[PDB]
Amino acid sequence: MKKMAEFTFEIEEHLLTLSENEKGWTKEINRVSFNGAPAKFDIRAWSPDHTKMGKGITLSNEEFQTMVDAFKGNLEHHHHHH
Amino acid sequence: MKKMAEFTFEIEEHLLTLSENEKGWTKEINRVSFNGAPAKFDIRAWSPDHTKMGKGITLSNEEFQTMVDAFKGNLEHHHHHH
Repeated sequence: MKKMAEFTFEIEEHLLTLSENEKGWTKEINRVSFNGAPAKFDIRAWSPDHTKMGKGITLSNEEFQTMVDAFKGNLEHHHHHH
Repeated sequence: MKKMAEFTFEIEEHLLTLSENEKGWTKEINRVSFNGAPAKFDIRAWSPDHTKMGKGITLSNEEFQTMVDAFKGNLEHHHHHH
């Protein structure tokens, strides 16, 4: 019992543009809203004007923050962090 | 000759588990070694028994390094600044 049960996705906020790979395969990080304003962090490769599809994965804020803190102290080791 | 149609995948480095969703849907980030030497970053969701499609997106070293720098410099702001 819902009025028109269909999902609408749109790019809410542009976070990071990683790189465009292969042939028209753009891969970036932004927040996509699905019906309303539940814009979560979506890390996905987007298909070109022709065919194929990206293996992009969606993360919630909790999950997203988790990886960020880890990599914050781990991968970026060029600054002062023991 | 060797039948080069078998890309041997082995996870030599488990970065961190993000969250375990529902009950069997584990979502984490790890490095998968394809053939052996090329072990790059992969963000994949794993399913319970039988296992089903959980997306799973592979990122290259450069693209991964990119996001870590940016996310290290931000995002960590508490969702109640104003």
